[PDB]
Amino acid sequence: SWFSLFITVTILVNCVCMTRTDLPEKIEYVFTVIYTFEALIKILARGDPWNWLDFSVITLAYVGTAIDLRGISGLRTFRVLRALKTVSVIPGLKVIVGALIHSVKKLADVTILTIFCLSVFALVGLQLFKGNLKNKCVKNDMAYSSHRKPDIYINKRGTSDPLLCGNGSDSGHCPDGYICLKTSDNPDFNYTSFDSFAWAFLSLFRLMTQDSWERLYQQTLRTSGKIYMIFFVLVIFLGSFYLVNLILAVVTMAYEEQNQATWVKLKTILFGLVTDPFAELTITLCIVVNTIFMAMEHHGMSPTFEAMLQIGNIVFTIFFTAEMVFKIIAFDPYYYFQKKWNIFDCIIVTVSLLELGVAKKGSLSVLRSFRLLRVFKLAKSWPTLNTLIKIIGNSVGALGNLTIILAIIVFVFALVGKQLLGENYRNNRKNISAPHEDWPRWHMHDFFHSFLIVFRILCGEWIENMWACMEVGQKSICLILFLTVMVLGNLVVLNLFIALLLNSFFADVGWQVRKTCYRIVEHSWFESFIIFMILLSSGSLAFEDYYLDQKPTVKALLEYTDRVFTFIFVFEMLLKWVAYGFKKYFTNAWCWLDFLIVNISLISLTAKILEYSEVAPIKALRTLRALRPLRALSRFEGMRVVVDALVGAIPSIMNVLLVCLIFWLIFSIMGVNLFAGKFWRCINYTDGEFSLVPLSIVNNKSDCKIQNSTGSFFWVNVKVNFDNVAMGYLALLQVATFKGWMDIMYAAVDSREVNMQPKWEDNVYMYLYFVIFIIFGGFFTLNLFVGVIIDNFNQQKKKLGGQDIFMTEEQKKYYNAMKKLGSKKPQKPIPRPLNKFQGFVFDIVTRQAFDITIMVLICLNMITMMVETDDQSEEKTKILGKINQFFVAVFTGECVMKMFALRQYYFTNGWNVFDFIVVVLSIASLIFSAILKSLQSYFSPTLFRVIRLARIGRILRLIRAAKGIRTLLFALMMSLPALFNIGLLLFLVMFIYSIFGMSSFPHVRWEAGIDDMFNFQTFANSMLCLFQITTSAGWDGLLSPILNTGPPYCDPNLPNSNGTRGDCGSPAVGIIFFTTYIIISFLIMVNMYIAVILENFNVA
Ligand SMILES: CCCCCCCC/C=C\CCCCCCCC(=O)OC[C@H](COP(=O)(O)OCC[N+](C)(C)C)OC(=O)CCCCCCC/C=C\CCCCCCCC
Ligand SMILES: CCCCCCCCCCCCCCCCCCOC[C@@H](O)COP(=O)(O)OCC[N+](C)(C)C
Ligand SMILES: *[C@@H]1O[C@H](CO)[C@@H](O[C@@H]2O[C@H](CO)[C@@H](O)[C@H](O)[C@H]2NC(C)=O)[C@H](O)[C@H]1NC(C)=O
Ligand SMILES: COc1cc(NC(=O)c2ccc(-c3ccc(Cl)cc3)o2)cc(OC)c1
Repeated sequence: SWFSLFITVTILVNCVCMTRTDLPEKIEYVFTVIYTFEALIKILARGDPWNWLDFSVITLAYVGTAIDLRGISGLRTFRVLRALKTVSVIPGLKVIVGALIHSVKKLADVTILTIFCLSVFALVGLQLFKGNLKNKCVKNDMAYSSHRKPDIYINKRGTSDPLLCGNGSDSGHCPDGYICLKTSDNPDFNYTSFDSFAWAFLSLFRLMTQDSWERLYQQTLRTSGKIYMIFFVLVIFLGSFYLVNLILAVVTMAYEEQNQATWVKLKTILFGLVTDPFAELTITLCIVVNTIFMAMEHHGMSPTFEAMLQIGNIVFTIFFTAEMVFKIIAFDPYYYFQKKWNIFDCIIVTVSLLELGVAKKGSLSVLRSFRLLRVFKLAKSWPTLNTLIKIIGNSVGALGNLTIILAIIVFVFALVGKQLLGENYRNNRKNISAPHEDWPRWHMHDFFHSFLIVFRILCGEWIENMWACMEVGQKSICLILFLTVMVLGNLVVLNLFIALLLNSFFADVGWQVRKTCYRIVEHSWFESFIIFMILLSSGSLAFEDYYLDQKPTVKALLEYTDRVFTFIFVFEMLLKWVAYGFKKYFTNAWCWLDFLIVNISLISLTAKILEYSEVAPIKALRTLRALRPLRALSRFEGMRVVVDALVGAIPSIMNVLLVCLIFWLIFSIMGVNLFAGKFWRCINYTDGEFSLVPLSIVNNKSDCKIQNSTGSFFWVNVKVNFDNVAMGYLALLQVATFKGWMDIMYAAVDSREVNMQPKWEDNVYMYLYFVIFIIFGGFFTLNLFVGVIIDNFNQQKKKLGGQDIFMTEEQKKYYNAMKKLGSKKPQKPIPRPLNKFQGFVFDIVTRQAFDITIMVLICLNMITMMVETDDQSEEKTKILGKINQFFVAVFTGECVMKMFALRQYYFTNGWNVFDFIVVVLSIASLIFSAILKSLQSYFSPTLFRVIRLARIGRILRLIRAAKGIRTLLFALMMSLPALFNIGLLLFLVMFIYSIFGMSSFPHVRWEAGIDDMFNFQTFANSMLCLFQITTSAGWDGLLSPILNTGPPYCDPNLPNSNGTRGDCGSPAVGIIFFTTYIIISFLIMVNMYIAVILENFNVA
């Protein structure tokens, strides 16, 4: 076995060699002699595509190793790729890797479709928004070469970016003395644009993955107008929502297919050994009370309060120690230390005694939260927490290999990134650094920050760091590295998620008037009238905006209308009372809701007729009018079905919600132990701009008091902090949703002891807190959540006899009919024309060569539209227009050729009539541009842009060729009807929350997420923000201004205002508004995914 020893030591030293990742170059050359030593032996002894590569690696390493006058650090890459030998060494990873390539082989159809949609939407965005991202708010001149004194801009408040502008009515206006001019450079670093097919394709690829897409949304709306939100509604839905669902499906059957194929002491000991059950109940109560005590500490604790916590902690620790000692003297330590749980209990308690021994205030705070680990002891009676434990265990058990390969991928990518881009970050660190700072917060100088960049990429935030690296280094390596990490890591993480999901979870006179009233209430016209009344009453709410006071007549109009509606609904309730009868009416679960709404309306009306309309309880019931639209769900059956589906799934959601609250309680208690009271800073607030005061001045809260000479210093705190367990839940929500977590991370790593100014990255290893939090509390908790939703949905489906929920019976028959549509293969080829002349065109067009050459011509035209760019030339546009005329002539010729041969059967097939619409639309666009160009009325140039959108139909003609694309879009159009009902529910919720925001949040300071275009002063502005946060994008930015409660941010003393007497939004209402909305929207989107994915299986 000496040969075995030889091979098992050389691979070990080789793997250890690259684990040397640190910067110092103290000992690297000695390893070359071992390389040469092991190289010689293998060939002389003379006793796979990868193995051939392996032979080559030793030769190329020897070539690299001979004379090293110049090093570009490339030589390191060949040895970092040597590490992948260990992948083949362990038996497990081989089959898992083979399965991974297998999923990629089946991703081919989705990839083609995704690229096609991205190209189509990139072309649309290029046509519509070319050069829009070049406008800026430019100072005008007092008084003349082509270039005056350079164009001085204005910064958007709270940022260093120049202000964006537009000449449109709903685009965005500069302040007094500024004009909207098209500048020469683009917003971010001149990389975010629609000025070319490449830039637009990058922007649409960013949109598809929703990585900071809110910035693009706001910029293009600020530069083009609010009406262009229809673009993002289409892109987010079609691009993001669908193609990810296609990926999620394809990974499912690909993976699912793989596993489917496969003396005195004795009497005392005996008494101790026998234990009453009522002995463990006390254990449970002490555990619960101990966690309740630990969840009660905060920042401003009184000395008696901390004393209470200390005495409680000592009482509990000794009690568990007593339980331990009794239990060891009950059994024998041989049999006692066999059980899987008792050893856990022992290690936990002993750590607590060790801490009692070494008790310093701040000594191992993380280990202080080690006694939180006994909360999992309540798993023998809580089945769901037990399933969570089994999930976490399967993550390193039956599915250890996937975690191992994920770790290898992260390690290799981080190390290669360091070796390649490391120096470039440090030397050119000055352009990627913050205005007042000296380093970027995310770089690759050392291994740890490189790993952080890779982890953040895996979390879905890759494009900003890509901009930074492209600014600091060489663009090519940046593209390759960031895109490869994104795709490969996301693939591996998604595969791991699905793998965990599958195996774990799935292993007289009054009587006659009563009768007539019953006739009235069930008459169809009455129902239609009532529905119309609900629609009008709901729509009238969308007019009580910020400017309603400035409009005097419509205010009284809405007054009289709401009075007549509330009288109408009182009358309607009386008819239902007199017809249906009291007992049934109060046992309906819908009439109860309508009755409550009309109660609120009536109380508000009487209290307003009376002079009690400003007392707060009535003023708070006036805000509850936003619930009026909740009367529609009982009317339209689709929303009724969707609501029933949600209610049927609510109970299990409650259980898993409790489990996640417990787990996040553990993490939040740890966070309070680590961070509480440490996020306070001092800022130089002058006018909408603050700057972290340098440590050369204060370093203290006391000094911030003395150096308050200019009256601009403020000892403020981070708005979402870790001072309580409740605030800790908000912080964990922001971190797990990946929105707003940046500021939390920054304040955490900058933290120090209490009452001193934060210092740059003084706690760089507190990043590990958030890494662990994501890995466990986000990943596995979402795993458990999704698993229970899937199981519950399966239960609902079987309960109704295996049918499809979310669909009305009319939509059901539509479903069966359109399914029958998709499977009718034969068509009885049309007759052959008798006339020789009529015949000639028939047998020339019917042959496949004509179709093929027309497809090639369509691809050529797509290429000709790909080369369009902003600010190209006069000549380029002239030639491109001539070629466009050539193509439109060719396609009108093909249309007239087919139409004359196929006389009546031409329109029978849908693709030919669709082609007819495309060609007639192209002719119409051409002639319309010709007439409406400067020869006649000169409307805005933006009209030309939308007219020239008619050529995209020629590109969409290619869908007829791709069979896989034609089947996936078939799956879409079959899944559409259920998505209609779910979207109706989502729109209803969005409307209700829009009304709530338009009443609750319209007087706030313009800040991070709220400005003159995205605020709650108007129904359109509210709907923009609510659509933006439907995907949770940037909800931190809108919540931030509402959390404000005074100076220096808000002004609580504003005479002009009638609400809070200032800006000073309401934090309590603010939290409930946004936090609830994201969960409901998330809960809805899961059902939408489930609706989409099941249709995919039936297609397959
Ligand atoms: C928040 C959200 C707000 C609202 C957002 C808007 C939602 C828009 C939603 C959807 C729009 C597109 C959905 C319809 C797509 C229709 C494609 C289509 O219906 O074709 C497929 C059929 C298949 O037939 P098969 O024989 O292959 O059977 C397939 C064999 N099996 C049974 C195995 C599958 O073909 C046929 O029925 C031939 C007859 C039809 C001929 C004209 C139909 C095509 C016209 C336009 C399609 C363009 C779609 C563009 C999508 C976006 C691209 C960027
Ligand atoms: C299978 C069964 C499992 C079910 C488990 C359910 C059991 C739930 C039991 C919950 C128990 C609740 C315990 C709560 C403890 C009481 C809550 C603890 O109260 C302590 C505070 O009120 C003391 O406040 P101070 O008055 O000291 O305030 C400061 C003092 N100065 C500074 C003003 C002078
Ligand atoms: C520095 O001085 C300014 C003004 O002298 C202080 O600003 C006051 O802040 C308090 C609340 O902390 C408000 O009630 C006052 O209305 C503010 N005054 C003015 C004029 O704006 C600020 O608090 C001081 N900062 C520190 C750290 O001492
Ligand atoms: C039905 O509502 C929709 C959802 C989406 N989905 C997304 O884009 C997305 C990504 C991540 C999250 C997301 C993550 C966490 C929480 Cl708590 C909430 C949401 O949503 C898309 C839609 O198209 C209109 C509609």
